[PDB]
Amino acid sequence: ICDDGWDSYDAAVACKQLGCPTAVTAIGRVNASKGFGHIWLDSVSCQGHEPAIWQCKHHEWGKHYCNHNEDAGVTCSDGSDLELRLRGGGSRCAGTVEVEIQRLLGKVCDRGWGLKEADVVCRQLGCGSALKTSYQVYSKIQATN
Amino acid sequence: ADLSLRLVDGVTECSGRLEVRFQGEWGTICDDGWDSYDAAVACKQLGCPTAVTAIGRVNASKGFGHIWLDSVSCQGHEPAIWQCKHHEWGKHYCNHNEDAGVTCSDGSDLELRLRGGGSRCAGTVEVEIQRLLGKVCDRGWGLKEADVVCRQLGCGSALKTSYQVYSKIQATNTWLFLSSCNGNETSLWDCKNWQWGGLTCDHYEEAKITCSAHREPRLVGGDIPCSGRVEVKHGDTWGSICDSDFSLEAASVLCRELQCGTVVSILGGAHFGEGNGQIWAEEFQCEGHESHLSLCPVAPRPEGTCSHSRDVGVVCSRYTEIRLVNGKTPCEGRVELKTLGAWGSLCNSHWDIEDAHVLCQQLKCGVALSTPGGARFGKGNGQIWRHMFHCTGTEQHMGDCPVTALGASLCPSEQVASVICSGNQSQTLSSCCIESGQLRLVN
Amino acid sequence: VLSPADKTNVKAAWGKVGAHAGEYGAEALERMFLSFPTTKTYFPHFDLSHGSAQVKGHGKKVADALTNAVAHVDDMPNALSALSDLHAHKLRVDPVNFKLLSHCLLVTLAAHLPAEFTPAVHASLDKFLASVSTVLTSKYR
Amino acid sequence: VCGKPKNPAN
Amino acid sequence: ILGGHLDAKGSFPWQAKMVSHHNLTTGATLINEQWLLTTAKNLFLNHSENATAKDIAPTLTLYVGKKQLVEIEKVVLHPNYSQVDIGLIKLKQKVSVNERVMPICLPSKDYAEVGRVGYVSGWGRNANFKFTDHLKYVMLPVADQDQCIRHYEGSTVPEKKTPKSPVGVQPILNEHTFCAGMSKYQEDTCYGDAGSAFAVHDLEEDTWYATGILSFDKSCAVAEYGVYVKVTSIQDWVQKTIAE
Amino acid sequence: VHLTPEEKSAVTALWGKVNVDEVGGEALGRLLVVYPWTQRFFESFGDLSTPDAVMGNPKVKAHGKKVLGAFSDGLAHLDNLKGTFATLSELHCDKLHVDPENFRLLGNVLVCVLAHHFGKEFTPPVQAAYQKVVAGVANALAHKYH
Ligand code: HEM
Ligand code: HEM
Ligand SMILES: *[C@@H]1O[C@H](CO)[C@@H](O)[C@H](O)[C@H]1NC(C)=O
Ligand SMILES: *[C@@H]1O[C@H](CO)[C@@H](O)[C@H](O)[C@H]1NC(C)=O
Ligand SMILES: *[C@@H]1O[C@H](CO)[C@@H](O)[C@H](O)[C@H]1NC(C)=O
Ligand SMILES: *[C@@H]1O[C@H](CO)[C@@H](O)[C@H](O)[C@H]1NC(C)=O
Ligand SMILES: *[C@@H]1O[C@H](CO)[C@@H](O)[C@H](O)[C@H]1NC(C)=O
Ligand SMILES: [Ca+2]
Ligand SMILES: [Ca+2]
Repeated sequence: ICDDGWDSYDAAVACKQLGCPTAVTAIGRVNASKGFGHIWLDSVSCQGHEPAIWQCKHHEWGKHYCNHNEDAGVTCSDGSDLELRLRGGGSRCAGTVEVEIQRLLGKVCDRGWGLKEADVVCRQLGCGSALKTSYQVYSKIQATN
Repeated sequence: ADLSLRLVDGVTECSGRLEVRFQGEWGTICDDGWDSYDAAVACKQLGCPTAVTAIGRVNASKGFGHIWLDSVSCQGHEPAIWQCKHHEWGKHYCNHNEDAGVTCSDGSDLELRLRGGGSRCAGTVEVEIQRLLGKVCDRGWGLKEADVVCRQLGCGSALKTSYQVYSKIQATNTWLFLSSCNGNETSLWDCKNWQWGGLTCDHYEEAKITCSAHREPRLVGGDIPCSGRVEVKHGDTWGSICDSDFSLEAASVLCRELQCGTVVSILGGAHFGEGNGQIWAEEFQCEGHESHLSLCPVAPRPEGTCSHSRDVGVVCSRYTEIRLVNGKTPCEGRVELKTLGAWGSLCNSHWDIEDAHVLCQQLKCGVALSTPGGARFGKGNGQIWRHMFHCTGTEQHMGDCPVTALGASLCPSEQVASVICSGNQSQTLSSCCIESGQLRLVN
Repeated sequence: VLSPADKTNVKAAWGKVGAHAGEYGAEALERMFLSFPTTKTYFPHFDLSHGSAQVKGHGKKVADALTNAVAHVDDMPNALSALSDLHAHKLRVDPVNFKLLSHCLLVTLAAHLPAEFTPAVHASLDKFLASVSTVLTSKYR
Repeated sequence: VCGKPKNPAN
Repeated sequence: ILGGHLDAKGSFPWQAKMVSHHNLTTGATLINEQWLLTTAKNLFLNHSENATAKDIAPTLTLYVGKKQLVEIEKVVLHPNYSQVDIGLIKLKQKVSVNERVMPICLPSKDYAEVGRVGYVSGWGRNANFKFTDHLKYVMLPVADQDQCIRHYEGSTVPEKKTPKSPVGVQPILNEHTFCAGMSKYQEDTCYGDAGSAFAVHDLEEDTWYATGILSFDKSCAVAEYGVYVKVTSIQDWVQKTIAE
Repeated sequence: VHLTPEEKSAVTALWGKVNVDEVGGEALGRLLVVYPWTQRFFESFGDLSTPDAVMGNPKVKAHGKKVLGAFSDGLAHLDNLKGTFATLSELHCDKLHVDPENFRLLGNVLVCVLAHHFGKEFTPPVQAAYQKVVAGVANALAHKYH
């Protein structure tokens, strides 16, 4: 399936059909190879109450412009396996944002990263407010994909 | 329909503005899309040589009345101009400033020269075509056209299209326009679609070339090519320079132009021996950043007779005499250096792969492949030179590397430097391997 | 198609421009070279810099042409015939460019004259510059 | 044949 | 076409897009299994009146359906080309008929009277004067022939004829032509739309006839009536030609 | 497309002051007025014939609002343009079959309405940047046509 329009309602309905918890649903590909062959569904747009993915609106089957780098994927979790921490800023309240999801470590990209996202991160970790997003050099831990 | 072709206001009966008689009345042809095949058909019909065919109106006035043909497009085999493709007869948007003309030539009556740049190889490009003088317009004038001009005149390459002030010869009403040449042409006349006259040149006149052969320095009579008496070719004549007329800035320019590095010394008093023939009575008032002496202002010598006993000499910074001996190829062998006039083997005590790389590059042998230890190519029968070279491997010549020979330890007779180069000039050092750390001492 | 209403509107709006018609004509040109660099390939030898005198005068020319057209607007193509042939054949200007300059002229005139641009006028102004840019283009082949 | 586009305009 | 009605289904399978040597996109319609009509004008772009068919035929590129490239053998011009503006292109082979590609029938009856409405497709320019990226189409009524005559020139009676044409050039107006009005929303047909057929759908017998081919595509915004050359008037001529 | 930092900075700083309850609806109803054939798509609203009806009708500005928002979302993240309008593109192209050129016309009338409100302070470089923006938008929105 192509990632075009793929949202949290689609992921939640698919996992629900699989019977897993749907409290938190992320998109994207962890350790997953590139697919091959057909992309069957594109621009899936569900309302979230639907019982199966193939009753939402979609383009004609097998007609797409996507390539297999845009294949949609999901991870559905109950929230117990999501950790957030800052590493490498000399304290627990400054540094690179490291996340651990399904035991996979990763980092937040700065594209779209503003003071609003940072203050939310600081508050969730109980570090008060984000003042400023800067350099503080360090021996940082590397790397992720 | 009654068709006839004639030329009017030509230099000859087979050059001029093209006129067609139609149904008893005469009219002209527009130049729109008009190319060399149309001109070639016209030239063939007049029975003139078609080896070189120019477009444009030479000394030809503007026509009057009808313009009968427009957008003529021939394949060149056609027997007459009016059987080619054209728009409807008498239907046009052209004015009589866009009237087509031809010059049919065997090539013998076209001369091109540069005037007013102090030599035959620099100045404004003046052309004489069918005894009409004109100038090249700078619109569309690039290094490709200038290099074609310099090559056709045997003036070498175009170095720069510049100002060099002068008493220039004035004036013309005739301009040459080049739309573009590729630059691989043998003659400016071989550049395509050049226009001679007939279009209203703007206020940016007088393009002027300086070719590489305008002033050529050399050093003569020194022990190394970058040391000797200075002789300069101006025009086709070599002349000496007086020791009074050649500054340190000019010597800096000379060592840079000759690709000899930095000026090491200026020596007056015919230090390299007296010259012969002409002494230039001109001082080069260089600022010292100019790429060539051709760009330096020149001042006339104040009243004074110089003699060749006062010829200026320059020494620049390089040792050039290195060779490979006893290789199976010219790109492998024992390294021999000439010092004190004698060839001798270099010691391998400090002979690394960077030094061998610099020699291999200098010798056009590509990259160094190995520095075999031991007298693999023999020890040689001469003295062993104990010079310790310190190349980085990026130098173009061994003389640019720092050299220390004072106090160097005794080299055993079997510990001679040797090299194996790649033998292929197409192999250059690529950036990676160079270890990720360099150390230097500054000041 | 320029109804009486449109024509009246265009006249009334283009009058209030008056002697400023020239400098806008030039400001518009500046935008195209900055906005759509491909139009520069029609003006090789022109100085294209900011407020260039050459730009300013060419703009005064295009301005005056336009004022002429609107002065007697009910037969424009006879008046503009020589420019028809000038741009169509000699200069061979690709018809998208007139619609470019048309739009630059509407944004620029909009910016400088806020009070008169009620929609009806934006309409008949776009129609007017359409009709002209056509008549210049209409001898293409 | 006349008059039978697979999908007409209407 | 500057305005709307995007062609979603491909309801006009006989429309071919032919591009001349200098990248000028132009309409042609597929009139039978081996042949397509077009205009003499369209044929003559980037060529002199001197040029003959052998010269013109290799220059053109032609496209059917989506990108489908059909090759082209010979070319034939209407003997009255300067008056009746019509060419014929013969395709090197047959085209596979299917839902998107199929020729149109030449009409027996004549629907030239005012009150009828028709459908004109086109590949021509739009309101940005860009060649359209996708084929479009528009419906147009047919217009009173006299109103159109008095519109483009001044006369009726031929001695009072003067070039009243809103654009620079004068259209061909004779007894072999008819005029189509302006749209309901003032849409019209512009550069590139020549050679497309004015196709009237006959509801009782449910068939789409090409009554005319668009000659004058210059009118665009500025000129209230497009004008077509009736195909019925070249009826007996095209049949004679098909035999060769 | 790629954009140098001071265009995006002048764009966002300008976009802050843009009144979001009016401008979008004025651009839309102006497109409707100048090129009346688009009324064909919106005529469920009511009388679109005169400009006063158009200007008054609450559904014209009601729609314009949603369109202006959608454009704000476009201008927010300009590097991933395809995905943001992918659904709107399905709505307009596959079900409605709007011809994509009237998108740019609307983007232009938008910049026009922008210039109308912002006078001399809306300068040729900032305009040229918004032109780049409404282009990239028009393209991403038109990408599924090929
Ligand atoms: C509303 C449409 C246009 C009008 C009213 C207009 C008006 C004019 C005028 C008055 C002149 C000077 C005529 C003369 O000096 O004899 C001119 C020349 C010229 N036009 Fe335009 N023009 C239009 C469209 C365009 C466009 C869109 C372009 C290209 C983007 C263009 C390119 C030129 C050029 C290159 C010249 C010659 C300039 C020179 O060499 O002095 N024209 N036009
Ligand atoms: C190019 C920029 C455009 C944007 C950002 C845009 C955005 C939108 C938005 C946000 C909606 C409402 C969707 C919803 O209710 O969830 C919409 C609906 C619609 N769009 Fe656009 N649009 C654009 C261009 C156009 C144009 C120019 C037209 C037609 C001339 C058009 C045709 C329509 C129609 C007819 C609807 C109503 C659909 C319905 O309610 O049934 N779109 N558009
Ligand atoms: C992700 O990496 C590999 C490759 O798929 C997989 O075997 C591994 O289990 C995954 N990571 C973790 C932390 O389990
Ligand atoms: C050029 O033509 C004029 C007459 O038009 C003539 O007097 C003159 O000699 C010609 N020039 C040359 C160099 O022959
Ligand atoms: C089109 O016509 C022009 C005008 O005669 C001609 O010069 C040109 O070769 C033709 N072809 C193209 C591709 O422009
Ligand atoms: C225009 O024609 C030329 C010459 O055949 C060709 O190189 C070019 O790709 C064409 N351009 C387009 C947009 O089709
Ligand atoms: C072309 O028109 C002339 C003049 O009326 C006529 O004699 C001739 O028959 C016409 N051509 C055809 C094929 O009818
Ligand atoms: Ca979705
Ligand atoms: Ca020619």
